[PDB]
Amino acid sequence: TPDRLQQASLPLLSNTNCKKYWGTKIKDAMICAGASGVSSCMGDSGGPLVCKKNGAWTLVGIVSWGSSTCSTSTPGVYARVTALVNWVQQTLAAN
Amino acid sequence: TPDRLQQASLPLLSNTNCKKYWGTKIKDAMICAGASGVSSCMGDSGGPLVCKKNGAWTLVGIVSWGSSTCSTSTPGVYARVTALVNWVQQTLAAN
Amino acid sequence: CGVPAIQPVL
Amino acid sequence: CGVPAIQPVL
Amino acid sequence: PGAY
Amino acid sequence: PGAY
Amino acid sequence: IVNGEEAVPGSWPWQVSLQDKTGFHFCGGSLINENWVVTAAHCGVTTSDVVVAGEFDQGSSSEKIQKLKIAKVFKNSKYNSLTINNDITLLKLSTAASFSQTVSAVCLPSASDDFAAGTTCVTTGWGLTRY
Amino acid sequence: IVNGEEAVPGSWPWQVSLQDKTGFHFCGGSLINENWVVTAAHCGVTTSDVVVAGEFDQGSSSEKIQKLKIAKVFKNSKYNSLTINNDITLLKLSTAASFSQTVSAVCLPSASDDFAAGTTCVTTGWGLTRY
Repeated sequence: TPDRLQQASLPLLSNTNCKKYWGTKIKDAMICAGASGVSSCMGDSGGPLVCKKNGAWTLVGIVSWGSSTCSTSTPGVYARVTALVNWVQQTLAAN
Repeated sequence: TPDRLQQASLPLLSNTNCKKYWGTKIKDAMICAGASGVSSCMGDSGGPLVCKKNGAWTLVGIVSWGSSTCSTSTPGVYARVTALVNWVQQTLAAN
Repeated sequence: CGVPAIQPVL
Repeated sequence: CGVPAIQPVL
Repeated sequence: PGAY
Repeated sequence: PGAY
Repeated sequence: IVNGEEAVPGSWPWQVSLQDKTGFHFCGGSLINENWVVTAAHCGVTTSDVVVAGEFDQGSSSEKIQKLKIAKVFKNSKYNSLTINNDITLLKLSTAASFSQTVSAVCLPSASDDFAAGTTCVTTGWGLTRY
Repeated sequence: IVNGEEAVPGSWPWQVSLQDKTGFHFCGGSLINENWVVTAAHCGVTTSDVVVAGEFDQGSSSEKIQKLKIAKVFKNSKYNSLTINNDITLLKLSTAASFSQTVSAVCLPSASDDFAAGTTCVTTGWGLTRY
C-alpha cells in the first residue's frame, strides 16, 4: 500500500510474555516484538526485523504473522532466525 | 491430524449473509459455507467443496480460510470456483 | 468426472 | 554485511 | 480469522 | 490472528 | 474437519494430499484430470512437494497409493496474498495419475453456474478434527 | 507497517520486494548475499515471481532498481503450514544482485546469539500503514 519504504523501531519481547497474548501459538522458532504503538502488517511478511550487534545490523526475525487488524497494542510474530540459521548455512553450503 | 479421510455435509450461504460474519473480507471470488455445526479446519486448505449437479459431483469451492478456532457456528470461506474457472481453462489450454 | 466408482455414503 | 553505505535515520 |  |  | 465423519474409503476419488519431503501432509487438493491438480495458492506448493493420490488412511503401509511429482506450479495471478483472494493454484504433474476405482476426476463448473444458498454440499479432508 | 515512518532512501539496502508477474508487491525479503534472499515460507514464492532490489518508492519509473529472477525456491522443511512455524524460505537468484550503495547484505546471527527482551530493533517494509 504505501509507495515509499517504511520503517519502525520496536522492542523485543520474551516468548513467555509473548504467550500472554498468543498462548500456545507461540513456538520455539518464533520471536515476538512490538506492542509498543507500532505494528508490522499485511504486506510486510517476509521482510526483516533487524538488531544492531557489534555495530552491524543483524537479521533477527522474519515478518510472519500477528493480529488480523495490525493492532499496535499486540505483539507481531516473526520467525526466530537464530533457530533457523543452521538450516540456512546447510542450504547455502549444499547449493 | 486424523489418519482416515473425513467428510462433512454443509450448506452454502450467500456472500451477503456471509458478510454478516466476515464483513469486507468476503470478496467476489469467495463463497461461504458451513455455520451448521461443522467446520473445515487447519490442514483441510486446498481441498474440495463439492456439490451434486445433474448427478455429478462438481467443484464449487476450494478450502481457503475461516475462523482461527474452527468454530462450528461461523462459516468457512472457500475459493469460489465459478469465478476462477476461466483462468483454469486458459492455463490448461496453454499448458 | 464427478461419478465415483465407489459410492459416498452420507 | 549489516553496514549500509547510506545511514538509517531513526 | 485464519488460513486452513 | 492473521498471516502478514 | 471438525465434526465430520469418516468417509467410505475411496469414495472421493479426486481427493489428494499434498506432502512435503519430510512426509508431512500439509494441504489437500483435487484431481481435475490425470495431469492436473487444483489446490489453494496459499498452500504455497513448490515442485519439491508431492501429490498423494488414492489414499484413505495416512497410517498405512499397505494401501496402493500413487506418489506423484509435480512438474510445474501455477499460482493464479490475481492471487492476493494480503486478502487471500483468488486463492487457487494449478499443479501440473510430472507423471500422469493412473485412473482407477479409487483415483478419478471431479468435474469443473461453468463460469455461468448457479449454486444457490441453502444447497447442501460436501467438503472432505485430513485437517484438524478439533482445535 | 502501522505507525512507522518513511525511511531515508537506500538506507536499508538489503530490503527487497517480491513481485508477481502482474507487478503486484506481495512480500518483502532480505538479501543475505548476492545470490540469495531470505523471506517467509508462507509468502508462497514460485520461480515465476521476481525479486526487486534497490527500490524505495514503488511509484517510480526513474529509480535504478534491479529486477532479479529466481532460480530455485527453498522452503525450510520443518515449515509447518498449520502453525506457520519455521516460516523461512531461501531464494536462489538466477542472476546475482549487483552490490552498490543501495543494494547490500544484512548479516546473519550465530545460532548461539542472544537478543534480549527489551532490545530496540528495526522492522521495514511496504505493508499496510493502516487497517
